[PDB]
Amino acid sequence: LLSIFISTWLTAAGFIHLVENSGDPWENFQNNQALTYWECVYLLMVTMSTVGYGDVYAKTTLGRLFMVFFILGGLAMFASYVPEIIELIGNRKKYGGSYSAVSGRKHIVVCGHITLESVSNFLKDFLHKDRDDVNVEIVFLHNISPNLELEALFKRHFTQVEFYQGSVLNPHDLARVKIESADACLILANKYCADPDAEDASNIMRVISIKNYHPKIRIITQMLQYHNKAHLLNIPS
Amino acid sequence: FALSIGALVIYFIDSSNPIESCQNFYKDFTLQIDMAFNVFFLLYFGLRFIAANDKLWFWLEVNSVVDFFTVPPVFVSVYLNRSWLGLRFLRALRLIQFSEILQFLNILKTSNSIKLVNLLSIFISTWLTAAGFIHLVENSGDPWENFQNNQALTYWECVYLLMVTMSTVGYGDVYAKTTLGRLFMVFFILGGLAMFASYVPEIIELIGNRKKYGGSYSAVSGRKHIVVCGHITLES
Amino acid sequence: VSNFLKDFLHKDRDDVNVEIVFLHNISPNLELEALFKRHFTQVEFYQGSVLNPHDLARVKIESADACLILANKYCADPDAEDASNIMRVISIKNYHPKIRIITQMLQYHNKAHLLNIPSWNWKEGDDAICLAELKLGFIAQSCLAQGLSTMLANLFSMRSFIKIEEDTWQKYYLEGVSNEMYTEYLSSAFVGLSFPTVCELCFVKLKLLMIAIEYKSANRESRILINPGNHLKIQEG
Amino acid sequence: YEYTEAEDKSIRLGLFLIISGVVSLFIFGFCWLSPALQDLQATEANCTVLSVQQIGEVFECTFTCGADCRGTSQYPCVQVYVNNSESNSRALLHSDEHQLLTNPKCSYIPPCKRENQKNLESVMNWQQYWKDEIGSQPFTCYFNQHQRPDDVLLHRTHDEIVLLHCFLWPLVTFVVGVLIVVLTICAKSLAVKAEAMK
Amino acid sequence: YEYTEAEDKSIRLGLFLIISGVVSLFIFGFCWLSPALQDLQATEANCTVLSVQQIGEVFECTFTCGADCRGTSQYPCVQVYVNNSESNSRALLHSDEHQLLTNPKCSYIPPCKRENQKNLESVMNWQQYWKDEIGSQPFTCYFNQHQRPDDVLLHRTHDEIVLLHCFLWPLVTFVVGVLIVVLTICAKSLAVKAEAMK
Amino acid sequence: QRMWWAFLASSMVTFFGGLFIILLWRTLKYLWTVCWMTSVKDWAGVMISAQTLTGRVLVVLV
Ligand SMILES: CC(C)CCC[C@@H](C)[C@H]1CC[C@H]2[C@@H]3CC=C4C[C@@H](O)CC[C@]4(C)[C@H]3CC[C@]12C
Ligand SMILES: CC(C)CCC[C@@H](C)[C@H]1CC[C@H]2[C@@H]3CC=C4C[C@@H](O)CC[C@]4(C)[C@H]3CC[C@]12C
Ligand SMILES: *[C@@H]1O[C@H](CO)[C@@H](O)[C@H](O)[C@H]1NC(C)=O
Ligand SMILES: *[C@@H]1O[C@H](CO)[C@@H](O)[C@H](O)[C@H]1NC(C)=O
Ligand SMILES: *[C@@H]1O[C@H](CO)[C@@H](O)[C@H](O)[C@H]1NC(C)=O
Ligand SMILES: *[C@@H]1O[C@H](CO)[C@@H](O)[C@H](O)[C@H]1NC(C)=O
Repeated sequence: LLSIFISTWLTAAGFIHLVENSGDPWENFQNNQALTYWECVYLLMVTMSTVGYGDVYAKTTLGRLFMVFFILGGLAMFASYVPEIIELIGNRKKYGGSYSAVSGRKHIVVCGHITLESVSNFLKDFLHKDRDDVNVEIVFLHNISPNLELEALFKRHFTQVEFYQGSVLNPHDLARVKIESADACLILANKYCADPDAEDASNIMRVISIKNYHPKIRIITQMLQYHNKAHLLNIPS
Repeated sequence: FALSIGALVIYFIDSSNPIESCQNFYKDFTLQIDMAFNVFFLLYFGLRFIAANDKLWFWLEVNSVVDFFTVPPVFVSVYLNRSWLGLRFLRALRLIQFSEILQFLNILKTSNSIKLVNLLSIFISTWLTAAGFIHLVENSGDPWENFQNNQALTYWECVYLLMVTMSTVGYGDVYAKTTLGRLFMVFFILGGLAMFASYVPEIIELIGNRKKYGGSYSAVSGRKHIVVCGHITLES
Repeated sequence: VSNFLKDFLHKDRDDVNVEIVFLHNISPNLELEALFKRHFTQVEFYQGSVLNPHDLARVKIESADACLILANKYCADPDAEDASNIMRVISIKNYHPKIRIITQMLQYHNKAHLLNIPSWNWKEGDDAICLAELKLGFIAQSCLAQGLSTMLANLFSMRSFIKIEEDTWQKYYLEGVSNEMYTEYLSSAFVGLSFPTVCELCFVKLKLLMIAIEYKSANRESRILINPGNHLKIQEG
Repeated sequence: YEYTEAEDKSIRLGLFLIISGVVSLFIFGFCWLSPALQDLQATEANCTVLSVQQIGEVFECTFTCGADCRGTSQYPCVQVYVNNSESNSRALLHSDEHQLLTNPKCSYIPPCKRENQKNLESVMNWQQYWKDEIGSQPFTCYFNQHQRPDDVLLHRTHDEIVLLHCFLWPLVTFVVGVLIVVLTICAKSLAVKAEAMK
Repeated sequence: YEYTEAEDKSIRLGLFLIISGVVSLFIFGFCWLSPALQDLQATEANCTVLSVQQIGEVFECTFTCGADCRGTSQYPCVQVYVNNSESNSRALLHSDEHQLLTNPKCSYIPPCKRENQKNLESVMNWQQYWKDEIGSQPFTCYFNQHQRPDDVLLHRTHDEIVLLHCFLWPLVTFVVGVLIVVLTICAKSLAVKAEAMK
Repeated sequence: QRMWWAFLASSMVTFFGGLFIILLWRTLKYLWTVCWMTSVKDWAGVMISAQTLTGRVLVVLV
């Protein structure tokens, strides 16, 4: 894109330089405008950006004609060539990156099912004013992107709550949430699900992944069934 | 339509002249071909005036309104043997039928092409019509100034003025120096931003959809390529 | 839509001033938009149902020469679709009764409901095409004579004649593809003549292959008699 | 019963003239009348010629050939002081405001010609008309006691008819814009009520 | 049987010249011919020198050094009035319209030099050519009875060939644009029909 | 004298002269039908290809 832009710009500047050094031939080459090539380059950069100072402009009829054609051509390949290729270089995802390990701030990674309901109660008790001074920052890792109610609730706590998109079944995501340095990880299970055992096994899978990444960690988890609790005991760490 | 283009070229020739001049039979073979074109125009909106299922609806379609500010001044001009460069630029508004006549010659067979030539035709016709209007204003003066602040613009200088204006470039080398001219430039900047924000930009974006997985494979010699089909996903 | 458009807009159809207007609630997909943008002065789509009187007025059904109702061949319940098409017939015949309607019926048993509707008239040209009956019958009749389905399909379908010079099977095949079926009153010189004699005179002297006939005399309506004997003479009408 | 599109566009055209009949009246009220009534403020006096002299200062006029020539010759200046009747003071004559606003120091800008002698003789020919008729036959002369305390005009910039066409033709456009709307409604009401006389 | 992309781009190039052969003809019809035929309107007269004088008014020329110098010297003026044959009036001479449009009051703008004496001698050397040859040998001289009623040219702004190149080279571009399209179709038709001679 | 014209004349005669030669050679080859060119695309033809390194260095140098 930058090459076709610079090449088109210098080529058209050379063209209207060649026109303006000479004159209108029916005027017997008498209305010549002694422009430098780089004055002409300045003219086209002022023109294509629709700034148009008018200090430098084409004073020949053939020059005015080419400036009309090149304004139309510039608005052609700006509305048809770049603006669907500019917008291929504009997509950004707003939940990525990693966690800034601030010294003194013990951060908690919260994973598991995350929703306005489950997250709200935990945030309210953890961030309650009576909790007084606790340097713990809750970092939430969930594959699903937060809904607008979640975005409002996360934008009620700035230096206190960060969301990140990703699983805890991928080691890189655990590194991104800095699980190894994290004081503890809390796994929240959706209370309502089609099968209780399936969710319980998913939370046990998340426990196994985190304890396989970094074994010396506290994990507080939720279990929907009492019988599924034994699997955690079976895990060695 | 072709004789309408010819009448527009006659207007472009006559725009290199003063306000009026007295003739009898020839000065540049000026009115001699213009009378023939306008008699044919009179005959053309004659036989379709009787083709009106609604005599009022035909009267207010702007396809004889273009054919209607032109022909009676031509008849007055041949009755008085003098010319006038009045509302003859309105003949350029009949360029809106360019896609319709170009469809007849089997040149365009694509709805994108028909819509594109309709957009370019309404753009060029509006631009030349408004250029003729503010040309007519600036050749004369402000009448309360007793026609003394006339700006001797060529028609094509004025065309350059409107192309510099509508693209919001605005060099200021050429500009309207009359009060009525400034008023029409205000109205036409508002009208140009009206039909750029309301007429084209949902029709421009009908000619902007592209799919990013199509085409074919470039058979590079020496590169044996494998086609992989079946279920395709990040995992597999 | 594609098969119907291809047969209706086939080049061999020559000059027919019929414009196909399609009314469907669902907006056309990109393939439909391409197919509708392959025919400009010939095909128009409109969004709307035929169960709303205003939409029928918008498609100008009253002035329309005929309305063709197409049923999705593949559906979860055949009867439900058949009842929807019968509902569409009832709506159109309630708007404007003097109209021809050609419809598709997925089941043979559902065809009786159209007869129950009062406005529908078979003699008036209203016709219901039963996909299940016709397809199974073409397969059945072909169980008797292997290849009858191709012969019957090549009769009514407008198919492009292609000149083949080389001695292949396609050269002898295309000799009979361009034949079609035609309905025609017999001449007045065939009154009281036997059907084999009339077929002999049609095939010998003017090379026409007559198959069937009308036959009505004060009884039930004029049946289509495929190849009568010398027992039945040809009536004037 | 419905307004047909021939009827509806006539209503849309009829309202377009009622609006533009107001706007063209609204524009010309301060774009045409505001320069007009200031010119009509100066009253007719009946003043006498005080003195007609020259200065010797040249002033550069601009003649032309016709095909866009910018030839600039020069003309001498003549100050015609007159004695007013009403404001009874020593003040110049001016052919119009256009002669006044360009060169207030002169009384008469001649039409500029190529040769200086051609422009010279047009001065003294005009001067001879004012060196023979001095004091006798006091003429009508326009003076304003508000804007120009020492400048007297010989004419007006406009006519009596300048009040007419700024009020007439937008109101002509206004009435015709009403007559389109009224005759559309009345003919429709004769086409919707007299149809049901069955 | 299909147009290949080498064939197709030749068609796209061939149509691009057929269109631009019209447009370049269409541009020059009022951008080149409209100044041309006004210059060809003035006819050849055969006029005699009436009088050659000077004025004393200086006019400021502009010389240069070559490396963008804006030196402005001055030159005296010479009015050469001639007696026309056809319009038989007293009118100036002019070397061309470029001498006419810049200074109509003079007949001969000399090429401006640095010293005023250099520009002075170029006047009188030109003046000596017109103070010895007066009345005798009446010369061809261009005059227009429409635009300039009192200005006679010595030359034209253009040649006879100015009618040629405005009609020639767009039509040269037009025919070559046709010959690309015709020879593309004909060679393809020889490449699609003669292939099947098996 | 001002011989600026011969440059553009040379370039355009090189264009449409050389364009007509390609068309007429593709005319006469398909008109005569009505009534060591092998390795020459391999000496330099492979070299022109970007895949060749010498070819890539040639593209970078030009
Ligand atoms: C754009 C294309 C078609 C233009 C190229 C065509 C060339 C071959 C033609 C166009 C106009 C011609 C020029 C016309 C003016 C002068 C006349 C004289 O002083 C010598 C030759 C010269 C200089 C001609 C040389 C050839 C010429 C330049
Ligand atoms: C690469 C090929 C096509 C080159 C051919 C280009 C031709 C058109 C060019 C190149 C050399 C040129 C010549 C250069 C010098 C001669 C002698 C000079 O006193 C006048 C012009 C004249 C007579 C030129 C005529 C045009 C010309 C012959
Ligand atoms: C002449 O003089 C008087 C006083 O100045 C003035 O009012 C009037 O215009 C003139 N008299 C007549 C009778 O017109
Ligand atoms: C004439 O002379 C002076 C100078 O203007 C003035 O004051 C006086 O009033 C005038 N007298 C008459 C009678 O006009
Ligand atoms: C000289 O004079 C006559 C009359 O003006 C003119 O027509 C002609 O150009 C000249 N004569 C000749 C023989 O050229
Ligand atoms: C010469 O003298 C005068 C002045 O132009 C002119 O009227 C007359 O016609 C001329 N006579 C001749 C013979 O040219």
